[PDB]
Amino acid sequence: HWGYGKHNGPEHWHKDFPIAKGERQSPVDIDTHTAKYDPSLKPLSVSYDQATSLRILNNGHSFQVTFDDSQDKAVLKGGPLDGTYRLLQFHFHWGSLDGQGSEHTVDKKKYAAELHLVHWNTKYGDVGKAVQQPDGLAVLGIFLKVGSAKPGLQKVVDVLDSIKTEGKSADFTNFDPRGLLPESLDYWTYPGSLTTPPLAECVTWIVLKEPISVSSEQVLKFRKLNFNGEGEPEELMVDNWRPAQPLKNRQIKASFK
Ligand SMILES: [N]S(=O)(=O)[C][C][C][C+2]123B4[B@@]15[B@]16B7[B@]89B1[C+]651B5[B@]8([B@@]512)B7493
Ligand SMILES: [Zn+2]
Repeated sequence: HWGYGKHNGPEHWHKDFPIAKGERQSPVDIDTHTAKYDPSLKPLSVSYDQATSLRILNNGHSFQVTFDDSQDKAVLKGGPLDGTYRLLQFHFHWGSLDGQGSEHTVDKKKYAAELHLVHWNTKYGDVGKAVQQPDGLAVLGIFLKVGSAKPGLQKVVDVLDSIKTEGKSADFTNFDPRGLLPESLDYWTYPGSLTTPPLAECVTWIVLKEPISVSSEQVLKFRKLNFNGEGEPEELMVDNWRPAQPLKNRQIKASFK
């Protein structure tokens, strides 16, 4: 089964998922000087006031916080998008040390981690149908740098000891994802893919320019998670990021000058 190690990591994924070598794979390097400002792009609309978090889960590749997506309670609209996208979950990618961990890069710079808020287009009715469509998903990507603590992340950090190993989950109600967002919604956007198997080419990427700051103590708690199940040899959940993929025939657009 796939992972992030030497014998099952990103360089192997194309054998089970041949679209890994496709025309619109993610992540990519964002070359800031080449991205074109597009004055036709709209401000992004993030409407998270009625969000309902359900559970926190260690899936053996990241941890995720899952939301109720049975109604339009936490939705993304506007920006580059047509129609309405429901929040399903958020998760992170991070490194073994602070100089790597992000999936997207900015002028080849790697951040310590990257937050992904995963949304699906309501016009396809469920996420399984949405992944089969070129405009099925919108993923909001936010970079994390290490410095001051992010207060709105601490509730997440404090329960990670209860989901150490693959399989494990816990109740995680009343969590407000607005506390994870930077000041500015200035963004880059391009057509791409899921960054994990099945690597489906179904995502409109929206990558915020402004990182959030988290503390060293917060990120160290991410690095105590395990890729393994309880009882199996202990392998730290670190370096769970796919490297930048070829841009090929795509344009990255900027919402800002
Ligand atoms: N890094 S990423 O591109 O946000 C992929 C996150 C993982 C996903 B599998 B879990 B499963 B498959 B689609 B579906 C859900 B939707 B993403 B969430 B992909
Ligand atoms: Zn992701």
